[PDB]
Amino acid sequence: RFIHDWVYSGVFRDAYGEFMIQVKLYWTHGYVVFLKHIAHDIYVCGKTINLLKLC
Amino acid sequence: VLMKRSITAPLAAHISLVNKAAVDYFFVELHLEAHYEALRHFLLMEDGEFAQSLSDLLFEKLPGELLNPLVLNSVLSKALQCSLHGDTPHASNLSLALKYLPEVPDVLSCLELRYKVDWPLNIVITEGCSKYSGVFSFLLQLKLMMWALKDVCFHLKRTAMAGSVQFRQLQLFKHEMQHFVKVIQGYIANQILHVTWCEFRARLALEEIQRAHAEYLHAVFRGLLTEKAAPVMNVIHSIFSLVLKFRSQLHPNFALMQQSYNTFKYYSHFLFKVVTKLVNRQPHLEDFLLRINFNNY
Repeated sequence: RFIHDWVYSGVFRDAYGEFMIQVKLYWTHGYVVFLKHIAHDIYVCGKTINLLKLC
Repeated sequence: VLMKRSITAPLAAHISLVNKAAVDYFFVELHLEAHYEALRHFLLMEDGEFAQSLSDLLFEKLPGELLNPLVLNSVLSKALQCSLHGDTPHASNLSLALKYLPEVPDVLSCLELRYKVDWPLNIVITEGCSKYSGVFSFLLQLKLMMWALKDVCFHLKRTAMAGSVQFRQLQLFKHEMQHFVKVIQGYIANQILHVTWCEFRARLALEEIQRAHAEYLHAVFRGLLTEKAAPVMNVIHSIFSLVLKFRSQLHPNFALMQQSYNTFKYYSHFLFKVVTKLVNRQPHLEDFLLRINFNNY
């Protein structure tokens, strides 16, 4: 579901930190098993949506 | 078997649609393709009648003058009118500021020229890609030659009856010194403005935009500003300095100038050797020797 946010809605949801990712330059959402071929892509697939929301 | 297909398959189908819609949003709505082909018109001095009008104004003066925001902050607003290209919303935001207070024959006049952007474009054009100001102060310094050297070419014109060996032998120095500047400039007008612009124009057509831009400017490599080929740049000052001294002595002191030219022919003859020795260790420098040397040694 958390992963189903940055892909569809872009509203990052956090509770206790189970997500591997927490929260001018505007790009300070720190990031650092499943295939890493898609790991880093999810990190950028969300920030784009969170950037279009402010435009 | 552990094939994670139930996750990436409904996922990758949506990743490509967002990015393609993100990049397209930049060009067809915010004119990213315009900003690049506009900053080049102003910073890299590609548009003539602008650098030939900005540098020409500043060089007319030369301390406390020429430093207050009443002249240098206004000479730009007088420069853009003589551009015949610009006066658009892009044309504004040309803060002609400074970064040093000069005290008092050299070839240095430190002065910056910074573009300005807004939010949805500031996130791509980095506030460090400051490096234009690095390549700008060089290109402006070049104009100081083709104007001062133009002055002595124009200063001598009014001297003309007065025909003797002392006169004709003097003017051959200018033609011999001018050609060296008109060839090093022809090099710059080929690497930093045309071929490095062929790439990054047929290269573009969201993360890639950051790196592609970081590869276009990284213009500073073919520009002899890199510290690797720095000794090639150090010798250029010895050339530019002697031309400035040649401008000071606008035939009461002919021999004082004859010694100056002989120092010029030596340094130029030394450049051809230091560039050749630096070929064994850079395909960019390869075209320089073909420029500086042609039917000579």
